[PDB]
Amino acid sequence: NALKSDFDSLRDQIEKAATSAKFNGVSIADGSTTKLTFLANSDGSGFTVNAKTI
Amino acid sequence: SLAGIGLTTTSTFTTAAAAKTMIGTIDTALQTATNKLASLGTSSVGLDTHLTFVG
Repeated sequence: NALKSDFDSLRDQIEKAATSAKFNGVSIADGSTTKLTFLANSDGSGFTVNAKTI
Repeated sequence: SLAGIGLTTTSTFTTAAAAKTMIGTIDTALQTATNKLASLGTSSVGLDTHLTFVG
């Protein structure tokens, strides 16, 4: 039971840590979106960063 | 004016994909505006030269 409680505590810690990794309301670690594209060129071309849900 | 360079007053973008085309629209507008202003400069130089000759 003690080991089970330790496991549960660590899992809840993981969830808390993962859900708070937001900057400006968007994140690449929660799984809310599939990718984020930033500006890469003066003509509108994009730099794509795929989302890595952790 | 806005209609002269193709900008069509009350022209905005409502999504993030409309601005992607507004970039090219404004590029074309700037190019054509610069062409027209170069022509106006040539006309002004011609007026000055002809005034000097007439005097």
